[PDB]
Amino acid sequence: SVSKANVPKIDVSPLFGDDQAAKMRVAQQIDAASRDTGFFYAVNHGINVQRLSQKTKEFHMSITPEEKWDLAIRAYNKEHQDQVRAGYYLSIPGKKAVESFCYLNPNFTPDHPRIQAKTPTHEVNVWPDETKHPGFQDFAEQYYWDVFGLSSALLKGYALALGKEENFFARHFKPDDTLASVVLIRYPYLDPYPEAAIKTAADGTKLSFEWHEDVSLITVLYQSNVQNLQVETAAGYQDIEADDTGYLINCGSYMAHLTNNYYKAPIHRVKWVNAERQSLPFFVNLGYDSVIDPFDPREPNGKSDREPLSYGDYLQNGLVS
Ligand SMILES: N[C@@H](CCCC(=O)N[C@@H]1C(=O)N2[C@@H]1S[C@H](CO)[C@@H]2C(=O)O)C(=O)O
Ligand SMILES: [Fe+2]
Repeated sequence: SVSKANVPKIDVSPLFGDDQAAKMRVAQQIDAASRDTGFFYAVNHGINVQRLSQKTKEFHMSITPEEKWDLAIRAYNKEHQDQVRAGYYLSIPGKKAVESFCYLNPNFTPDHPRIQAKTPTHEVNVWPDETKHPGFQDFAEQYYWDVFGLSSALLKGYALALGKEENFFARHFKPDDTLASVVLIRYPYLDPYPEAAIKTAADGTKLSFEWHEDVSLITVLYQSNVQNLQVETAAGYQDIEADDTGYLINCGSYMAHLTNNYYKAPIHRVKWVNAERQSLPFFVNLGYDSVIDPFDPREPNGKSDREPLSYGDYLQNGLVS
C-alpha cells in the first residue's frame, strides 16, 4: 500500500495575536512542513467548519438543473460570456461526476473600478434566487471573509518563516482587490459510477483528478473526512490523511516562483472514491497589479535570477493552463 504523508497539525492560533516569539515558533513549523511534503493542517483556526459543511450540503442537495443552467459558466452556457470563473460548473451524468460553484471577492460589484474596466480575472458573482436558497448568499459571503481572515494570519506565518516582516505577503492581500476564490465542489456517490469520470494514473491508481500544482499563492482547503488526496514525494505518491476539523494548507506555484522553489508547490492528485463528499478550497490570490520581487532564501544575498511576475499575469496564464 501507499505510505502516509507527513502532514503535521500546526496550531495557528498565535498568528491572530501579539505574542511575537510564539508566532516565530508557528513560523518554524510552517517552514518545516513547507520544506518537507509541502502540506500541513492548520488547527485552532477559529472557523466553524461544521456549519460551512452543513450550509454547503444544503445548497448542493437542493439546487435544481434549471438553476444550474441559469448560474452556469460559459463552458456550459454560451449565453454567459462574462462568466469564466464565477458560477456553476455542471456535472455531466454518465461522464463527469464532479460539479462545483465558484465565487470571487464580494467587493467585485458592478461599480468596482476593475469590473468597470473589464479587467481579466475580475467578475461579479452570480447567486441563486434568495427564496429558493434562503440565507445562502449571505452565508457564503461571510465565509469568504472568515477564510480571508484565516488566510491573512497564515500569510503572516509564511512571511516570518521566510525571514521577512509579517506583512510581506499580507500587504498585497486586501479586501478591496483580492482575486481569491472559493469553490464549493461536490463529489457524488454514484451507483454505478461512470468509468468515463475515472482516470487511471501511470502507477495504477484510480483518480478523479490527475496530478497538478495549484494556481495560488497558498491554498486553504476544507474537505470531508474521506481520505482522497495524495502528494508526490521522492518516496513516490503518499496518502494525505483526512481531517475534517482542520484546514489543509499548501503552497501554489506563485509561492514557488517568489521563493525560487525553496517552498515548492507540491504536486498532488485526487484519488477516486465512491463517496458523497465535499472539497471546499479557498485559493489565496493577491491583487491584479501585485508584484513581489522574487528572492532566494538559500542564498546569502537572497538574490534570485527569476523575473518579477504580476499576480494578474500569473493568474490569467495559470487559469488557461
Ligand atoms: N475556478 C477557480 C480555480 C479552480 C482551480 C481548480 O479547479 N482546482 C482543482 C480542483 O477542482 N481540485 C483542484 S484543487 C482541489 C484538490 O487538489 C480540488 C479537488 O478536486 O478536490 C478560479 O477561478 O479561481
Ligand atoms: Fe490542488
